[PDB]
Amino acid sequence: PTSPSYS
Amino acid sequence: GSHMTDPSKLAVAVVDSSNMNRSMEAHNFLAKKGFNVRSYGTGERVKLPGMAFDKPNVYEFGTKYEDIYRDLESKDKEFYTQNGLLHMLDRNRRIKKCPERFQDTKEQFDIIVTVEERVYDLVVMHMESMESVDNRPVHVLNVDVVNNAEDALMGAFVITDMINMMAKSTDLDNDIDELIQEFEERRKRVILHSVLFY
Repeated sequence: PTSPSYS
Repeated sequence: GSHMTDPSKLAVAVVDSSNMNRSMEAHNFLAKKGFNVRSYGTGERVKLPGMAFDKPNVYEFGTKYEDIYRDLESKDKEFYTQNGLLHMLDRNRRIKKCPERFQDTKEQFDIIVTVEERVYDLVVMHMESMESVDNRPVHVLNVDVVNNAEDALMGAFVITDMINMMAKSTDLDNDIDELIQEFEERRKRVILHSVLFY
């Protein structure tokens, strides 16, 4: 998980 | 006074994975409402989204937000502007120098808020691995925050309402169980709670 999520 | 003031003088930490989005939004809000707050991530490394799902921008904890900012700017300034990362990194820079890992901090807290159960577990596991030598209670509380810019801000509001409530207690240790349940019933959110000791 990345911050933020990949969009 | 010139600023709002926490009458309980709680020492608060907010913790996520990369200490980038959710914890920093909460950090900023809590600090503006007058709380003594610090923030951390629990991941092995700082991870931001990239141009492809399998291509994240990964850095070590301790990398200045300013340097990560420069890094993404030179990569593709326009892309990292439109997706919001440069603004996020800019907001972070104004708060502190760099992302910090919770497992490496020596600071102690009265309340530690985590933003998802995976982080909650890492925080609790880390605390338990440490031999307590003061019997100073610390309350770990999990409040789920969805990991995007909009929900991070919403989470900051909710976490702040929670901390504000607990700050009004004149004996948190004996009040907190009941306050958590009241919050859960009124705000319709589950809070995970553990009491650990330094």
